[PDB]
Amino acid sequence: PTYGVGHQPYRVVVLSFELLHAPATVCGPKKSTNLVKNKCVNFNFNGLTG
Amino acid sequence: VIRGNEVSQIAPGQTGNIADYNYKLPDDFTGCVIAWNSNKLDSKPSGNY
Amino acid sequence: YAWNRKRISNCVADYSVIYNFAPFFAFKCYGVSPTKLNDLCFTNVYADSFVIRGNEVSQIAPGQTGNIADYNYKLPDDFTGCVIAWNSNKLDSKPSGNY
Repeated sequence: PTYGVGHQPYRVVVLSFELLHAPATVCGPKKSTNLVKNKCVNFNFNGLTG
Repeated sequence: VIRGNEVSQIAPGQTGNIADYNYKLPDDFTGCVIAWNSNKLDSKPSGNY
Repeated sequence: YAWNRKRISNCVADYSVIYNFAPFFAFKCYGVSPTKLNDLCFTNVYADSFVIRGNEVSQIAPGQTGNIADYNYKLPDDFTGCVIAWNSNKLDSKPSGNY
């Protein structure tokens, strides 16, 4: 504890996300909506819209 | 847990001591790096070995 | 106003030992990367030493104005090299005042 401020310990947490074509096994708290077809609308599938 | 001189070494495309022998980030890394000081819990008067 | 300038010439410089010598946050370089100073090598190395206030650490930059950079120590507009800055609270502080 008597050292300088540049030599203090640091707790480092490394979090990495997989961004591939795999289905989303684990992800965040978002709400899903019932599916309808044959209309000019906006969709949202696994994080990507259109 | 590492020292405060190697916080900048946790980066893609970086070399040094920790980045060259201990923990190397990939060149296509997608994620976040979180670091904060732990002087209250990771310090001893006789030395933390 | 009277900052020291030390000329370093005709030796071999190992730049990996600076981190174990002073407790500084950023090994702030401008035109070079810190970890590739061993492979390439320069012609001459200059060493300067001064102590300023905490509000003028950001004034150590090319193309900067203020009080230090306008009357005391102006860096050139094409400056390259590394700048080392660390605090001296445990070495240059007095209870009556460091005058």
